[PDB]
Amino acid sequence: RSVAGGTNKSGIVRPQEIFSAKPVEAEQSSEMLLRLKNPEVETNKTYAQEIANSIELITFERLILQWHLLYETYSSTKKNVMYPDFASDVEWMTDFLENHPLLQPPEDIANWCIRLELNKTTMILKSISLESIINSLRAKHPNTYIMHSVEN
Amino acid sequence: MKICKACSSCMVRTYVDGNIIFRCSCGESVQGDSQNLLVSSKVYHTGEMEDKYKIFIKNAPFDPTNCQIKKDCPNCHLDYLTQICIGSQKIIILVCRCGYMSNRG
Amino acid sequence: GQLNIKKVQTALKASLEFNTFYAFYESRCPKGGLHDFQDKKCVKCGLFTYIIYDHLSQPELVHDYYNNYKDQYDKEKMS
Ligand SMILES: [Zn+2]
Ligand SMILES: [Zn+2]
Repeated sequence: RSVAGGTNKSGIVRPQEIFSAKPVEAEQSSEMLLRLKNPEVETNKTYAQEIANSIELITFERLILQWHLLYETYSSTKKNVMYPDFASDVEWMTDFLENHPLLQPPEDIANWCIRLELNKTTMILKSISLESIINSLRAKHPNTYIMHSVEN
Repeated sequence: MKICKACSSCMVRTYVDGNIIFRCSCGESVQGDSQNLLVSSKVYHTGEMEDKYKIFIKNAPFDPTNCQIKKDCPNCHLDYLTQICIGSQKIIILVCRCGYMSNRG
Repeated sequence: GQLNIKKVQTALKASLEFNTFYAFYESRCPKGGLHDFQDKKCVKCGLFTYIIYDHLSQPELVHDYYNNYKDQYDKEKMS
């Protein structure tokens, strides 16, 4: 039997989990078996493989290939003052400012910022669009303010 | 990394208030402009296959225990090359004692 | 021994290329974004042409359609 994580069924690991009543977080070989709704669509492999990808957990970290924490605020295009390497971002932040006039920079922007790049291949691979990332972030994070480039 | 010009000591960062101002235990301050604003960073799948194996790749054609293959070297036309496999990506590199490096690595 | 090696090799190179292409695009789409139900040319042009490999001339066209994509992704992976 395999030893690598997620399938740690080596030796006595699984028998102790049952007999010692270890909680959910202590399980090293946890599994589930999900049955596709409806029986006729359950017979198709192509429909099976895509739903499996949809239910899998995709977090931010795997969509990013580099991120940077910067000590800078934003007061629109009136004050500037940015990191030198990333000072070129205002070329699209100005595009973002006019393309998304509904959510202007708030009146309480702190002097901090995280700039993140996306691994487009992973986005292409697992079909997360830039629209879905931004919408989910803003709904989950309401003390942060969002700028993004254009994915096309 | 900021070192005190007089004490040669490491200076705290002390982000107050709209700028970055380094401070030493001797009370000296030097402040910071522009290029000091990078607080922290992390780049994924970087720092691998360039800095970890540079010495090993350089010495590989001279290692007796490295596996070798029958393949012509473009530079010195030696009939054998040194075959190298690095990483969980299994990147195959062919290197020669003449410095030929297959442009990979 | 009656089988011709040069025909076997050239068939395997197409079989390896097509298998690796579809193995790489098992979920991925040449135009990107999964969509292996019907959209674009991610999965099929009708029938079971994406796995059966014996209906012929559907893999010969589709793989040639996105041969450039296969070349550019392999070198990106091999880096
Ligand atoms: Zn000092
Ligand atoms: Zn050589």
